[PDB]
Amino acid sequence: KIKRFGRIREVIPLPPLTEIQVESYKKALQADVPPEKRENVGIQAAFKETFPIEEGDKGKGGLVLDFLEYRIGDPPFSQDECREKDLTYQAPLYARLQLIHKDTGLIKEDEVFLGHLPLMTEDGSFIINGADRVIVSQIHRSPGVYFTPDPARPGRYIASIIPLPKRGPWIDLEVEASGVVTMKVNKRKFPLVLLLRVLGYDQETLVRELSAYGDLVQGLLDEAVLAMRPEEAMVRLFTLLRPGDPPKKDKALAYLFGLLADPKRYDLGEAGRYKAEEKLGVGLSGRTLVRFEDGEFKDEVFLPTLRYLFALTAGVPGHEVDDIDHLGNRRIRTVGELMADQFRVGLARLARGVRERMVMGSPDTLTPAKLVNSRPLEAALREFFSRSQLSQFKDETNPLSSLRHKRRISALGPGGLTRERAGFDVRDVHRTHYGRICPVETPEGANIGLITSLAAYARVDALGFIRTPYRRVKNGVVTEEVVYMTASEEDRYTIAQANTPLEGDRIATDRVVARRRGEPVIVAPEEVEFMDVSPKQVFSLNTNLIPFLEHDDANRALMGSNMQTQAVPLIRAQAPVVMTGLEERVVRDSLAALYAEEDGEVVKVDGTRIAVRYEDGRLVHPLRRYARSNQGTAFDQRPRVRVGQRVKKGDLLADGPASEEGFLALGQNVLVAIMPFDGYNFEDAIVISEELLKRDFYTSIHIERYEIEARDTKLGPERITRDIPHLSEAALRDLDEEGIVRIGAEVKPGDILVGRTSFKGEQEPSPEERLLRSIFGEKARDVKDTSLRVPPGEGGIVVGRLRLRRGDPGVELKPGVREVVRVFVAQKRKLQVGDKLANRHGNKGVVAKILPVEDMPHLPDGTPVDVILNPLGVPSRMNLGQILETHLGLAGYFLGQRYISPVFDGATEPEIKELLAEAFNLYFGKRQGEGFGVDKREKEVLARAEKLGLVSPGKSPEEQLKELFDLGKVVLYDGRTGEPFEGPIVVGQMFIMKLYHMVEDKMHARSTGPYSLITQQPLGGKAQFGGQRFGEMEVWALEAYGAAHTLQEMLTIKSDDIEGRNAAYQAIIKGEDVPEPSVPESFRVLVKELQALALDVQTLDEKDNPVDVFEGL
Amino acid sequence: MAEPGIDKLFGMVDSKYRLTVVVAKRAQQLLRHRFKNTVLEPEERPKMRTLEGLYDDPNAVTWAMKELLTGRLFFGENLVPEDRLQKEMERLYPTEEE
Amino acid sequence: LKAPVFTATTQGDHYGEFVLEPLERGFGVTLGNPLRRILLSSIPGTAVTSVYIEDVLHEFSTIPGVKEDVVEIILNLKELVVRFLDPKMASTTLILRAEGPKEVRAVDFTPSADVEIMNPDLHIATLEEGGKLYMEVRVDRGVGYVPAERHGIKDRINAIPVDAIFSPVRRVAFQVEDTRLGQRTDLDKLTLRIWTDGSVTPLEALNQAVAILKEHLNYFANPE
Amino acid sequence: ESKLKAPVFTATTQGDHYGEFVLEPLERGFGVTLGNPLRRILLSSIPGTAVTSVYIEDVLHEFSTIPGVKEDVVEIILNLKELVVRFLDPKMASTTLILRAEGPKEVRAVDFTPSADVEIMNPDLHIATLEEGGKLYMEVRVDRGVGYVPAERHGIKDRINAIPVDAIFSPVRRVAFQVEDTRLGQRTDLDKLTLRIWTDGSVTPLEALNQAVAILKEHLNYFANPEASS
Ligand SMILES: CO[C@H]1/C=C/O[C@@]2(C)Oc3c(C)c(O)c4c(O)c(c(/C=N/N5CCN(C)CC5)c(O)c4c3C2=O)NC(=O)/C(C)=C\C=C\[C@H](C)[C@H](O)[C@@H](C)[C@@H](O)[C@@H](C)[C@H](OC(C)=O)[C@@H]1C
Repeated sequence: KIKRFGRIREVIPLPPLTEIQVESYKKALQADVPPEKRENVGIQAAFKETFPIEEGDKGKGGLVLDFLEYRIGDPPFSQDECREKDLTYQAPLYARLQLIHKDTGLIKEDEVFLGHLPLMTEDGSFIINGADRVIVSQIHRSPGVYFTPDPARPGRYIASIIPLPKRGPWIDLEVEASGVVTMKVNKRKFPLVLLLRVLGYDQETLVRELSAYGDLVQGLLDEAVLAMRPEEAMVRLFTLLRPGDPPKKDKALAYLFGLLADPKRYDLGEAGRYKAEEKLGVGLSGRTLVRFEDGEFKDEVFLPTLRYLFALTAGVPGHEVDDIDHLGNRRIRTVGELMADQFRVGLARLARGVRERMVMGSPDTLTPAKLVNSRPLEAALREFFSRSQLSQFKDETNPLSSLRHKRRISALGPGGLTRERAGFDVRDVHRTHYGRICPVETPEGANIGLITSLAAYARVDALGFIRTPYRRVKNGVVTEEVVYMTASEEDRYTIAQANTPLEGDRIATDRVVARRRGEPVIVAPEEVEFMDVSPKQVFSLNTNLIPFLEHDDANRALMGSNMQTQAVPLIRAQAPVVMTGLEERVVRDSLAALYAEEDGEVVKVDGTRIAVRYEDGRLVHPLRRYARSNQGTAFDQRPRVRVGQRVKKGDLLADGPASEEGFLALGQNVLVAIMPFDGYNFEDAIVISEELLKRDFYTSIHIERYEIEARDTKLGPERITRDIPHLSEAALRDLDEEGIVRIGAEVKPGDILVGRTSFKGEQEPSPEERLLRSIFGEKARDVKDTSLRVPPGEGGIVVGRLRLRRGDPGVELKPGVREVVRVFVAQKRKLQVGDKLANRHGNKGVVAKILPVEDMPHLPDGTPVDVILNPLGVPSRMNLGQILETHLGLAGYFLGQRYISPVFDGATEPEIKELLAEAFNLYFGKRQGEGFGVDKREKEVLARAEKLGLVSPGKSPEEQLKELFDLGKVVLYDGRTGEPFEGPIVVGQMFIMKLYHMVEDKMHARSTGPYSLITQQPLGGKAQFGGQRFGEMEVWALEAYGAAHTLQEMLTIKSDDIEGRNAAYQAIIKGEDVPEPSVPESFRVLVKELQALALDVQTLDEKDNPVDVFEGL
Repeated sequence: MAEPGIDKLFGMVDSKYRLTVVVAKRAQQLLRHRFKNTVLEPEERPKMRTLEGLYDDPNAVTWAMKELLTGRLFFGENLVPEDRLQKEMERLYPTEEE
Repeated sequence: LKAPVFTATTQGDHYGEFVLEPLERGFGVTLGNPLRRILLSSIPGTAVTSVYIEDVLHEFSTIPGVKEDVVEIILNLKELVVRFLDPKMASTTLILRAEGPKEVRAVDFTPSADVEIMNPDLHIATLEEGGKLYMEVRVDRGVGYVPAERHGIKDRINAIPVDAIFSPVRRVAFQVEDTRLGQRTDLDKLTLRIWTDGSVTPLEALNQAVAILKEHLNYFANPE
Repeated sequence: ESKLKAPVFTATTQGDHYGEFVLEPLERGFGVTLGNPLRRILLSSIPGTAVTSVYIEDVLHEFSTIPGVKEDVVEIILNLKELVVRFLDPKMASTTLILRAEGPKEVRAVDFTPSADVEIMNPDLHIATLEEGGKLYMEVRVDRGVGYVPAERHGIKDRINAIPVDAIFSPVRRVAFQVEDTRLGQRTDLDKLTLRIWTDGSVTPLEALNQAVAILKEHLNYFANPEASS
């Protein structure tokens, strides 16, 4: 019983969502295609790109070496086998080269063993060194040229972007006050007529033939001295490039910055010609400037823009087009692209090495595999993958999360001029980009805009670049839009009339303005490409997950959009009552759950593996059980069906960590009743009814991991033993079998999680001791009890252990580090006082109290409510639709129904009312069933609600109930007082998820414990644990106050002042006396720290000449 | 509401920090060493409440604020010798335990 | 007047609307609630205290050959309601062995002594192709709600102690209708129902209840 | 070491009223379970003695003013309401009260026809002031009641001319109670009832409570012998 609400849906959200990646790497890692086809980008590009290593003297003798195929292949171990042994799931990539000569010879070392390449799991990410990571896609200005208004003072400039940050120079031509036209390639500033001269243009042939309608020229001529002779020119320019190299005429170097598609080419033809040609005059060719034609250089783009500049400086073509942020200039470097360039980088070093060898060595002693030293593609490539800031940890608290992590567009990346946390033009940028093909309400905090998500239906098709959404054009198809799409306007979804949508007023979007209704009403070829396949496309994948966004105010809606992520799989996930269609997917493209293959059948046996789907061959399916999450969430997989076929409205076949059977179920939906509660729901705190716990509802499991490394220090090998000195207490083997704790070994804080022994020789015991030792058989010792022990964290049953030691296979371990024990501990975490409950509409609040079913608002029939979500502020303050759900709540409680009310499409107040008309003729239908009806209380109420003009007076009591039910909710007693709550109190089944916080993890408490021997303030220890911070703000607080003593205490008797400190842990342990300081441990060390620099800090008393007696001990 | 009549104390002293200071040293010489410097022992002594009944509270400042709202005590440049200010404490059994 | 009509439409171990009659305009709840209160709270019951399974170290497991999952298994048993047929038993320990294919629904427990698996069916474990389950699962007599505090020692090894939910009362409400002749349409018509129960009977809940409230009421005896 | 299964009931016996009481350790969920019904019942069900119908020779209804009398019907009317009578032997359904008014002097609730078996608990009580026109004659009625009752009982008595006042019979006249948590028993979430019965409509506080404690007790009984259906 699932009631849908809606309209149209011409296509699909576009699988697999994890397509930004996945289908990205592959098309970059072309590999999987017979070495005959596939031509550019990534893998091969970088290959072909990296020009065949030339050598000494431009083709004078032997040694050329060209590249042929590439071979990814025979992978090392195996996923899981990696994460286990900390192996970076890679694969051998060798490449077939063949150096040429000039004395007969064409050697070809097959394969030529080479660097390793990390593969992308089916999931769409990589395992690096054991842990899971995802390559977040950044955005920069799409290669080209756009000019832009000179920020200084009115007077535009010219910027010339390059293919990708790490490739080609980012030039800028600026018309200035003092100087006139500066060409600033990389780090330089040289007159612009200078390069022009070389290129050819110059006095008269240049100006008075280029620049006329807008002077600005007398200055472009001042150094005509430069514009008097090319060649000598390159040299003056060359001589303008540090350091003092040979002014000798070269052409080389400038054999780049234009010449050879080697360090300056947006190749193919796309993204560069199209740009300028449709910005500048028109016409061009692959790369700026063109040399090696025959001596001189035939430039393409340089003066025409200088031209198009002045035209923008008093002319008409104007267009101050800047980093216009128009996603017609916002490139999106997919992983493969990011991973590509890094592969480019590697070769930008492989070669250096080869060129180096080509020389030294002898022509015949030289052959591939020898000039090649497969070290650069490693490092330069492994360094990127797991050492970038764009190569993050896997967010995996709830299945949606990790999914979302790929659908993410980053911007705080490494790219060139890539807005740093506060890069030049932070704010302003953030702003919603009218180009709505990227989430409109996803950002977080203090990091606004920069980190956006991605439109659901966004991007797909021959991808040169930028997101492009979907748009109808009269049933046709969808024509993958194009950010700089003008297609005579688009008409916002709705007005549907089967196929002709008779409107008269088509609410449509054209360019920017929400222009009324162009009304092209062309029916066929829909007003250009008007219409939008569903509204979802104006939104991000996890926002969609809001059954009533339409009402939810954008802003607050983001506190749900985001927050939702911070979920955390529970034991009884349950999809959400009201829910928007998408859920049937987000947890299926997440590959978090198991998907049957061809047809049906089964066999199984049940448990730790759905045993095959008996159609054709056979494949027992292992079910990732009580694993472990990056966030320590603990995602697992439940199964389904004994003997069946392929599907039933879903070929699920075993759930996952949050699917209510293929239905993303982040949290559990329960019954709430709005209304303050004697103060337990203040500000935003929620009130739980113990019941929840009793029925193990919001309970969540978490399995932590611990780690002790057995070093080797020059005092005696650090070893994991069960014979820990004097620890003898029946603890060791009371658990810890043969060294490490056992499984199921329930653990408390303090136990010997894992124990090992160091040698550390602090002192040599003189006799007397060895004597007593000998005498009182005090067998000497050479070992410390350095164990592992479970920290202040309550501990919990020991879910599993793992052991890794060198000598073992793949295992690569920190020099010296011999063996590295690992132990996972589980923790069923029910629900406590603290924790954020936060739902979908962003009603994030922390739990305050959990009342006994005793108290708590009694519904009439006696059922208790579940959560007492406060109204105050909350909705009014935040204005949202967390209500339309609570209303369609009971109207889905008694009617036993789940509901599909998608974003901006259906589930209308009146329909809900109908759905509320029903459920009553039963909810109340029961009273006149069990044999009851309206009691002296509901009489009191109604006769007060109607007074509050809430109910239609004149109707009967009973009639007033249905009235007061298709909105609020029946009287609603108070099991605590026995009486009622004058004035109805709306009730319903919201749906509150439970975020990753849950108190426990927060809250420590120090009194003394561990003192640090490096700094000297409270912290780092082993026994108990604590430490707290006193960041200046609190200092002012005290200053502003007057707790001088209370202050000097937090910089003395409580941290560094060893004397005073002790005076504290003693003056108390003693009794009737409190901490008596005097000389501050700090003042005493300021003088004897300045004296080191040979400064006398004579301390003087009142009379100036009573000269202190400090440190006089 | 607050303490044993703060407003009352803030009246006596002039500089709000005075009272703070006097009440401080006070308790810090009261049950800080001795215990027999009370002025509330006639029948107006601070007592608590737990399982077996009352029991004056170890909180020294407590008495002070109450022993100060009383009548005894003084403060200024009086008693001069801080030395003989505690030396006289010898004339009447002090010391603690270790 | 001076006397009510303690009507009592009973049932078969559950339900149990219990009507008083012409109650003075007001007492409908003076009595009507405290009972429902008590009924829900304090009152003896029977709850699963601890459970040991064949080849299972501790919770967070996965018995080969069974569909379910020990947690689930324990999440289900958490609902088993046993009757005791006697009064001397701090508790007993149920048993259960199950072969190859089938469902270990509640019933399947060891038919034994003063113990009524009041709630058969109660899907306990859809095991199959690998009949393997032997379980020893305690069942103490408790009161109220007592979680992972009351250790499930017993089998001192893999007890994997389970949460306890003792109250046999499964829900309670009470109409205060007005439909009597007594003296001037005023009076309340109390009528609590002490709905569903674990093992015990509403008339017993309703009774035991009136007891505690009378027992406490007393306390306002001798003042100091 | 003190609390267990035997809470300490602590009174305050302010005397004629304000019976601040304090039974203590109670399992979370009884400071309510008890405090309320008592408080509830306290405000109601409890024998009384409240003027309920008045007659003052001369002007009919209540909306008036009798010359040579500083007050006006209502003021007197209301005064009367604060009158505290008490009856001697059991067989006194209600003996009326009549009055004698003199010159300027005050008409305390004492002047009342000093009838035995019915002594006005409260001597003073303004009642009304009269001067150079010492008329004011009244023969007010009194009654035995349960709680509180408006102008619906009708002041029969003196047939016509009654301006029947409201039936405020219940010695208790305000009942509050807050159950804070205390942790004598180690556990820190135990209940601490505490009541405070303001009564003076005649009967003492502790009396009210106990009496009501009985009132509830007895009713509980009812849940004894049943007549069910299968
Ligand atoms: C190697 O990557 C690093 C580069 C740093 O350098 C630097 C300058 O470049 C960054 C880039 C390129 C980002 O894209 C980024 C980011 O996307 C993000 C946060 C931080 N956001 N959180 C602040 C705290 N709050 C409670 C939640 C939101 C960031 O600070 C950064 C960030 C940087 O600081 N997040 C979000 O947008 C949101 C909304 C959610 C993300 C989910 C979880 C939280 C993450 O997955 C966690 C688990 C980790 O991935 C990070 C710690 C990465 O560290 C590692 C080792 O993995 C870090 C990105």
